[PDB]
Amino acid sequence: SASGKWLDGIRKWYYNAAGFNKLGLLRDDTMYEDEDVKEAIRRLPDNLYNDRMFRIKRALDLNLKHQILPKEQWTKYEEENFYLEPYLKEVIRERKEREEWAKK
Amino acid sequence: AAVAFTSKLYSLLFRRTSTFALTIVVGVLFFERAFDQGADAIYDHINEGKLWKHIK
Amino acid sequence: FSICYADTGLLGAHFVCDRMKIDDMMFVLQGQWMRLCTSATESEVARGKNILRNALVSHLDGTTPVCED
Amino acid sequence: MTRFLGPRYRQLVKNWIPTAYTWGAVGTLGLAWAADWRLILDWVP
Amino acid sequence: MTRFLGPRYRQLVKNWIPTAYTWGAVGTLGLAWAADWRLILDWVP
Amino acid sequence: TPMRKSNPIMKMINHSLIDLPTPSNISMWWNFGSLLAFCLILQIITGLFLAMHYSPDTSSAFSSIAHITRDVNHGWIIRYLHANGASMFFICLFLHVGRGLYYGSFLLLKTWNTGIMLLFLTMATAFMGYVLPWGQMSFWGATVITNLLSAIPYIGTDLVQWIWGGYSIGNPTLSRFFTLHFILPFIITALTMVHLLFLHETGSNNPCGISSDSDKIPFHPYYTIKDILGLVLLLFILTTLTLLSPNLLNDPDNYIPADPLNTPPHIKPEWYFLFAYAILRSVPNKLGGVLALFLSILILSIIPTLHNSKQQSMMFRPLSQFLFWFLITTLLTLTWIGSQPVSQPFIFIGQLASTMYFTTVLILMPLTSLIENNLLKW
Ligand SMILES: CCCCCCCCCCCCCCCCCC(=O)OC[C@H](COP(=O)([O-])OCC(O)COP(=O)([O-])OC[C@@H](COC(=O)CCCCCCCCCCCCCCCCC)OC(=O)CCCCCCCCCCCCCCCCC)OC(=O)CCCCCCCCCCCCCCCCC
Ligand SMILES: CCCCCCCCCCCCCCCCCC(=O)OC[C@H](COP(=O)([O-])OCC[N+](C)(C)C)OC(=O)CCCCCCCCCCCCCCCCC
Ligand SMILES: CCCCCCCCCCCCCCCCCC(=O)OC[C@H](COP(=O)([O-])OCC[N+](C)(C)C)OC(=O)CCCCCCCCCCCCCCCCC
Ligand SMILES: CCCCCCCC/C=C/CCCCCCCC(=O)OC[C@H](COP(=O)(O)OCCN)OC(=O)CCCCCCC/C=C/CCCCCCCC
Ligand SMILES: CCCCCCCC/C=C/CCCCCCCC(=O)OC[C@H](COP(=O)(O)OCCN)OC(=O)CCCCCCC/C=C/CCCCCCCC
Ligand code: HEM
Ligand code: HEM
Ligand SMILES: O=C1C(=C2CCC(c3ccc(Cl)cc3)CC2)C(O)=C(O)c2ccccc21
Ligand SMILES: O=C1C(O)=C([C@H]2CC[C@H](c3ccc(Cl)cc3)CC2)C(=O)c2ccccc21
Repeated sequence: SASGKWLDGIRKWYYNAAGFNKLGLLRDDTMYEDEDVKEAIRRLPDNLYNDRMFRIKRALDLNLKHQILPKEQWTKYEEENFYLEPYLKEVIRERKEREEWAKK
Repeated sequence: AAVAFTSKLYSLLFRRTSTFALTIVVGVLFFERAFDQGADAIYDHINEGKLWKHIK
Repeated sequence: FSICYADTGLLGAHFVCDRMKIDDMMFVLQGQWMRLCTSATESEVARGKNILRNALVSHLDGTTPVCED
Repeated sequence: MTRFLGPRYRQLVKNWIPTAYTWGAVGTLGLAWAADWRLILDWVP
Repeated sequence: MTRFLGPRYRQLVKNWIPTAYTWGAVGTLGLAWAADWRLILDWVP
Repeated sequence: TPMRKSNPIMKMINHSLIDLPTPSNISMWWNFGSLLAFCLILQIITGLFLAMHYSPDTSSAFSSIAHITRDVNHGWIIRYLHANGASMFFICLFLHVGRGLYYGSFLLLKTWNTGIMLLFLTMATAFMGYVLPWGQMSFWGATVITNLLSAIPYIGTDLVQWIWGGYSIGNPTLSRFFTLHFILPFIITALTMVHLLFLHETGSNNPCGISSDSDKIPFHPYYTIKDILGLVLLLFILTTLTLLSPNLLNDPDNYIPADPLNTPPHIKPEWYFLFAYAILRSVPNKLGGVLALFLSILILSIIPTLHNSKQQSMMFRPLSQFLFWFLITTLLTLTWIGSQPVSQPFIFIGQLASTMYFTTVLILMPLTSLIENNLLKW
């Protein structure tokens, strides 16, 4: 039903309003590094880790220079990669399992 | 080649830190007096006729 | 090292360090430079001249280095 | 001490004499300028 | 939280109840003795 | 090793402000802590001088200040500097708090809690200085603030009479105000050192809310010169306030000495307090009013607990930003209401502003954070 197109519409609006794409950043780059997120980052393979580090340094440099990327290079909503989500879900499952053991 | 003003200024005065410091104290001695005199002149001039120094 | 060209050159130093000891080493090197610029003395200069003499005469041993020179 | 009697120390002191009297000039003029010390400042044109 | 609902936590709380009410007695009597609180101290023979 | 690292005192200085790793990208909002420290130092110096001419006695306090401002050489400007420095101190304090609310730096729990302690201490100090001239406003301010403890149900009135040292406000209370106002700033100093000790274990947050360990620069020379620039600007503003327009923030009713038999018709505290006053004015019940007064500040301690967002900073969170600025306008509204008589329009407006302040901190922000999370699909 149409409701899918409608919700995706508002979601795209919110994404462009947030503006981390103007700095060349992915969504999974912008998470705060709590305990689980750090453990998920530990699990990444080397290529993803290095790409993430450079992207973040580049955003920091731009922010230092009160500037943004050219529009041609902004991250687009329809071709983004949630590279960290899978690892995070596993980390959280493991912690939940341990908790559940601890109450018996 | 071109003995230029700021280069002479660097080589004579600013190259050595002690002499830089000496230059600074010497400049402040004279700046203070010149600056005071100018300010007092302007002030006195803005409100002639109303200060008791001259009414005296 | 000194590396000479026709109208210019490079005059400096090169080193290898453990990652936790780069700062100290830079400090030591630049301190020696400042020392020579401000405080040199005759006794060390004499030693350096003798080292330089020995190098010059040691290099020119055998035909190849001489031809090259 | 008795250690610091010798040629190198004489040479080393001679190396720093000029800087020493320049810092002396700096300190003297600064003191005078700071305390409006007329004994010295009355001779400045 | 929702984590601390379960058997072990019930057992663990039961383990510490007595010490808890003993420290409560200590604090109450001390407060009263320290502030000469007549409301409690008038009942002490 | 260099001497920079040869020795505990020197090595602590070095880890503090020479070789400390700072973020490259922090903005002007991070200059206000150093300005706070500067202000504390200024206040202590000018206070130690004033102290040597002031009289903590109700029969000469007023006239001792007259003596300071008329006969002591340049005493007038020392007075002016003290009074205006307090105002600058609170300006910087408010801006300093607001930064941390916006950029999510409350997640440094120890630093945040020590900050709340410092806020409380500074307010106490400022108020106990405000009553020393013993003018007509000073007297009634004292009276109200010392009657506040009557609201404690079982022991309150006795606490009031034990702080007064008598049946009423009087000579024995002024010396207490002066001793406490003398000692508090130094406790503030010590706690500031603890505050920074806690900070340097983690390092500074930054505008983007993401980890900056890939782009750290040393504190010296960059932030040394940056903070020096900030200080120069603060001094320009302070001088213009001291010499060009000294009466801008001044209150005429404190140039009339104290009269225990008459309260003036129109009452108004110092500006950095108006908002609390408004809050206190808004509850038709004594105990409830005082409780609200204190909760208005104590509520900062549970902001870390109500945090739902995946991201730390508001830089990338627009709905959040909208609410933030609405909160700031509520506080402006309370400040404006505090200035007005206790009459019906302002009564009603103040009550709405108060309910919206607590509402916003406790309910609206948490819920907007959840909506935001859902819009980004996590
Ligand atoms: C008789 C008394 C005389 C007094 C004389 C006083 C003279 C003072 C001179 C001061 C000179 C300062 C120079 C500083 C240089 C520093 C350089 C630097 O690095 O700066 C970085 C710093 C910014 O830092 P940053 O790293 O970018 O980080 C900041 C943000 O994070 C960045 O985030 P962002 O990028 O998202 O933000 C972008 C944008 C964000 O934009 C917005 O948010 C939107 C704004 C829209 C505004 C639209 C117009 C207004 C609203 C209209 C709306 C419509 C109304 C409709 C009504 C309808 C009604 C029916 O913000 C800006 O760009 C802001 C720039 C402007 C800053 C202005 C600062 C004002 C200072 C005032 C001082 C007052 C006290 C003086 C002493 C008084 C003593 C009595 O500042 C600048 O870059 C600007 C420098 C230049 C500032 C000049 C200020 C001059 C002020 C003169 C005041 C004179 C009048 C005084 C009156 C007093 C009354 C009592
Ligand atoms: C006890 C009371 C009386 C004391 C009187 C004091 C007399 C001496 C005053 C000397 C003033 C000038 C000293 C300059 C030294 C510069 C050294 C340096 O590193 O400079 C380069 C540095 C760095 O420069 P740079 O890094 O751009 O490059 C320098 C490189 N060279 C040297 C090769 C050019 O510059 C500075 O940042 C120096 C800032 C100095 C600020 C001094 C403020 C004035 C304080 C003293 C005056 C007020 C006294 C009030 C007394 C009141 C009494 C009643
Ligand atoms: C806010 C004002 C009012 C406050 C009132 C306070 C009320 C509570 C007072 C309690 C006093 C007794 C506490 C004993 C705790 C002993 C714990 C412990 O480790 O003991 C073993 C330790 C070590 O013993 P040990 O090592 O030899 O062996 C212990 C081993 N077990 C336990 C197995 C036997 O003994 C001590 O060294 C304890 C010293 C305690 C000193 C307390 C001094 C009195 C201070 C409070 C009274 C004064 C209040 C003034 C108020 C004025 C108001 C106007
Ligand atoms: C009589 C009128 C007043 C006269 C005043 C004259 C003095 C004027 C001001 C002079 C300021 C000082 C300039 C020279 C400082 C030299 C410091 C020095 O040599 O020490 C550097 C070296 C640096 O350490 P490292 O990093 O380990 O070095 C390794 C290098 N590879 O040593 C140090 O650590 C610093 C030591 C500092 C010593 C400072 C001594 C100051 C003496 C001041 C005397 C003032 C007298 C005033 C008299 C007033 C009338 C009674
Ligand atoms: C003598 C009388 C004094 C009266 C009181 C004075 C203090 C109160 C002053 C209130 C007005 C302050 C206005 C400050 C300028 C606002 C400029 C502005 O909107 O800029 C927005 C711009 C947007 O940038 P980013 O989101 O980071 O992204 C950009 C990079 N791509 O900057 C910001 O949003 C930064 C906001 C930082 C916090 C500002 C806080 C201002 C108010 C603080 C004090 C308020 C009272 C106390 C609040 C806390 C109470 C518990
Ligand atoms: C006398 C009062 C205070 C002084 C002197 C002081 C001093 C400082 C200084 C110098 C810094 C260094 C970083 C910066 O300038 O931003 C700092 C950081 C900080 N202050 Fe304080 N402060 C005071 C009050 C407060 C208050 C009232 C709060 C909060 C309610 C607070 C919370 C913080 C936090 C969270 C940081 C670190 C935040 C970050 O780095 O992102 N401080 N403070
Ligand atoms: C955070 C530090 C301080 C703050 C916020 C502060 C604040 C104030 C304020 C607001 C006043 C009243 C101003 C007026 O009536 O016009 C005052 C007065 C006074 N303060 Fe300070 N003060 C501080 C530090 C000190 C210190 C350390 C002393 C040490 C003795 C001191 C001594 C005095 C004296 C003697 C007065 C009365 C003189 C007068 O009213 O002009 N102050 N203070
Ligand atoms: O200004 C400081 C700062 C400090 C600098 C030195 C200041 C200071 C104040 C008074 C004296 Cl007598 C000496 C130094 C205190 C604040 C400090 O510790 C930080 O960690 C920091 C981080 C980011 C941006 C600015 C800062
Ligand atoms: O009626 C008041 C009044 O209510 C206060 C109030 C303002 C808020 C103060 C306050 C107390 C605690 C905190 Cl955390 C903040 C502010 C307490 C005194 C005054 O300051 C005042 C001054 C002069 C005359 C009358 C009055």
